[PDB]
Amino acid sequence: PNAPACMERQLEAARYRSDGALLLGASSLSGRCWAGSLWLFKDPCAAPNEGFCSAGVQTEAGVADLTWVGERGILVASDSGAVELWELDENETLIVSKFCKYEHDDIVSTVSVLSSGTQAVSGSKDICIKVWDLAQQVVLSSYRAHAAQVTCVAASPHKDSVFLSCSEDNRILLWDTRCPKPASQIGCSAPGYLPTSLAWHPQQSEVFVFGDENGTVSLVDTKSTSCVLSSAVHSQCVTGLVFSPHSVPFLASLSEDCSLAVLDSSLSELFRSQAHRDFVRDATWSPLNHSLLTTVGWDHQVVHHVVPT
Amino acid sequence: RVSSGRDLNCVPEIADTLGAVAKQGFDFLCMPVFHPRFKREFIQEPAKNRPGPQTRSDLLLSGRDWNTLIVGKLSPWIRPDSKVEKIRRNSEAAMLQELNFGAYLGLPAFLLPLNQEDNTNLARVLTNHIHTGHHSSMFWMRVPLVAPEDLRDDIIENAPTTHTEEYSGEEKTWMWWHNFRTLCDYSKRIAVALEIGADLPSNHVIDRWLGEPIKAAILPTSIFLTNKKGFPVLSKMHQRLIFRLLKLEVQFIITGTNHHSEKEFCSYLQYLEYLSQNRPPPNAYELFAKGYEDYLQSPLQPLMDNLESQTYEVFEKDPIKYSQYQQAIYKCLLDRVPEEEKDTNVQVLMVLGAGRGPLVNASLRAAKQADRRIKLYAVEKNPNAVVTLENWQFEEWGSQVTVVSSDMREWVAPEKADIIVSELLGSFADNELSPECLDGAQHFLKDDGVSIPGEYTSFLAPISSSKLYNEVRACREKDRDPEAQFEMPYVVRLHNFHQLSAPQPCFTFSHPNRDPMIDNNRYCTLEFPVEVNTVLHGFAGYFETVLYQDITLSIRPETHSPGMFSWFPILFPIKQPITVREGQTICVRFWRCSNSKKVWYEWAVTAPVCSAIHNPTGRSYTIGL
Ligand SMILES: Nc1nc2cnc(C(=O)N3CCOC[C@@H]3c3ccc(C(F)(F)F)cc3)cc2c2c1COC2
Ligand SMILES: CSC[C@H]1O[C@@H](n2cnc3c(N)ncnc32)[C@H](O)[C@@H]1O
Repeated sequence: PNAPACMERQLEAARYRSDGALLLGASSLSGRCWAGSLWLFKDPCAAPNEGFCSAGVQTEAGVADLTWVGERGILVASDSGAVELWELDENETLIVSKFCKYEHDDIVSTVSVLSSGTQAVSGSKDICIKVWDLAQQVVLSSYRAHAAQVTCVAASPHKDSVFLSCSEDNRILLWDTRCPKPASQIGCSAPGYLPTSLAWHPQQSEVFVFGDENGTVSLVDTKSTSCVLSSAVHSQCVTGLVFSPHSVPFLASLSEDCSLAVLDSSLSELFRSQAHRDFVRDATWSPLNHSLLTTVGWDHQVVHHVVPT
Repeated sequence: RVSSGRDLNCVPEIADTLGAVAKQGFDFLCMPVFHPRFKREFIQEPAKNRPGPQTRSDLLLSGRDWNTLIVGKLSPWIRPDSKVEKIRRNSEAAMLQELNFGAYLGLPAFLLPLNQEDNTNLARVLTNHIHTGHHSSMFWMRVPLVAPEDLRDDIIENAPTTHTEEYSGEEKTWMWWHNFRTLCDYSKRIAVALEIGADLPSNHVIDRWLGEPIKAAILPTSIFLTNKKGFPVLSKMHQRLIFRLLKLEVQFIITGTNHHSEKEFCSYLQYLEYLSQNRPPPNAYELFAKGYEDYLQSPLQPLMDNLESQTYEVFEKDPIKYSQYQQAIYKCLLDRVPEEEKDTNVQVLMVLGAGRGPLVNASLRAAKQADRRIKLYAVEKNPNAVVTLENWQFEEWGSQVTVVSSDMREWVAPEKADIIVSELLGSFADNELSPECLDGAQHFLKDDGVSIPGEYTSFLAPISSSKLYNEVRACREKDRDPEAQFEMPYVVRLHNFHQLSAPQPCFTFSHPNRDPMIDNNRYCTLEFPVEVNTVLHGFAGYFETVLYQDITLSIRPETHSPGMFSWFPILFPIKQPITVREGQTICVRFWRCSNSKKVWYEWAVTAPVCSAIHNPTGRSYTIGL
């Protein structure tokens, strides 16, 4: 279907958009050719199957992270030191690149589109965070606040000027481009094990969760800067954190112990899935029914878990 | 004239990326042997059995390509000094894995990051890997000039950067390197890959890396500017630093993306190579002595030994040196005999230690341009060099030059000396026993006779050179004291070193000595103010000599005779390096000792920390009488 023959083994990200079509990002982390590709499956159950795809293009380097831009655009965090925006056509059969800007000096590790949809923030192993204008294909701002490679950036919901960022310098930075000093460090993790993942709570402006490298998940009231609620969820680095699109969101964590876990508000534990044999890399809930949660892995499986609410 | 490398952290295909890197003008490529994002688990049972190849084939490159073109990079997720245990042991097993794959490929160099203070567990795994097989591959430690914490933008509201001067805190990355190598016991396979920041640090911080084994300089594309034409350029401050590196012949390596549409990485090198041409070629002395840089040698001992034919040849390849001698004699001749006594008073000149006779000929040219008459004795104890003299007396000198084959201390002279001329000085002036020689030869110098050179002075200066400290440390030999290499001096054109204080006079000798009682034993006690934090590795030695009046010869850098490459500086090492704080004083003590058979130097450090007395009783180094 105008797509490459096979895709790469290391499934690195999975995203659902509004209508229920599954986005997939894979990179060839091992082997002769280290590249990546982008895939769209309007049918979520045939996702690992290349031939049963809706669209599929193949990029130059690895896909370290991706995110949706609107409903027909993909923002790519590529190993080549570039952020890439690809956009489906009207038929949604071909995926064509909109731009490819090489502004980071190292691997672009994380990227997140802001609440306005017109801007996006990216973090990379060069310790720099850049603010991007997705219309004029330029960098709006060059922020260099950390002292170690940037692990995760998470755009705030409903605030087009706030976002999170965590680095291996043990810092979590609450960003607000409105303030003269736009970055604000969180004093909670003064000796805390390095943060690895960030997820704003959808309902609350000031609530977000981070995951450390020791497998501990904690949520913090940001405004108060009070004592967080913590819980040992995993045994390795917590790779990502996603909230369910419910009215009372469940917290789905995923880590390098190959296990997926879903949590509640008090961070208690409702469901594990051990179905993955390798690292789990991304989570995205189905917006069509809210008990399906699909997660990919480096074992090249997409697993449609039924979240027993 | 510049060797450069391309630092990438992204290869889709080696042969296609390396082919690209080659056409742009690069001599080698720094790349990750394993995918930088390929975190591997070695213990934890769900992920340990990850199927498939762990990395790309070695068959993708030829054998000589891996050996000469590729510099390995250790994956950024490897963190052996993590506070989490599971991350430590994974990083351990993976660091061994990546390193073992580099040795499997025969790579010439491997890049390792020094991005925090504690790399103790890092140094350890590395050391074990060094001590598993006996190999010669180098390990380039990335250390930036300025730490990532001290360069971050002051854009955090509640964590402002420290605006104060942390004199020792601005040198903190050097402490990362120094502590790492000291843990690794100064392995010759571990060198520095200095990363140059967008904004340079203080001058002392740059000076800190003088004398360190810097094999590479990392130049990120971000530090470059844009001239009026729109091409990458460098500031004068930055350019001076590069010029300094050019002197150490480091390899220059570009990292990061190029922001220029006019793209092409050759321009980044076009400017860099361009700089090499701009640096002046040569420095005159530098041209001739090339390849002798930091080359350890035992000081020559013309007395105890007989010099070869080709070391006399290199002696004569310096006209400047003889011109001073020629001039000193010249000036002296006029001084001793007036214009009316010109053709009646013939002067007895004696070249003690004629070698192959450059001094005897310079003494001839001096007499001609002075229009005074000279009788010349050419005295030489080396029987092999005497053959050159007698062939050259017969063919051309004639009966004006009398060749004497004997030791000047033994030789009975028929005539008394109007002037004696000597070339006996060594690198450390008197290390060749010129005092004792000229002393025993004063008896045939008349009471108003002039000796050339009249005096000579030895100078000393403390130096810092981790580079040079290994070379001595590598000088251990079998069937001898394992530390005897530290208790002996070396003649060596000092290059990658840092002088820690102004050279101070050490020993002085005046000829004729006269004196009721001649004693060449010497005690001299020196104190060197140090204005920088550093590590003491040894003491460089130079000498100044006054042939006659104003004319002089000198290798002391402040008064170095221009254009003279005849002598190299001497280096006195110490067994154990000594750390020195800013404002501390380096007090060193030197002794010239002697019995009836031999003369030697003893030395010790009594400054910040005491040091064992070196070469006691001459147990490790003698100068045979
Ligand atoms: N009585 C003496 N002793 C000496 C001891 N040492 C030296 C000395 O420095 N070197 C001689 C032995 O190799 C090291 C060094 C040297 C090597 C190469 C070059 C080159 F090729 F670059 F030019 C120059 C210097 C010189 C001495 C001289 C005299 C008399 O005048 C010269
Ligand atoms: C150009 S080096 C000085 C020369 O003086 C010679 N020399 C050193 N000591 C004596 C000595 N006691 N008598 C004669 N020649 C000497 C050395 O062998 C060398 O050829």
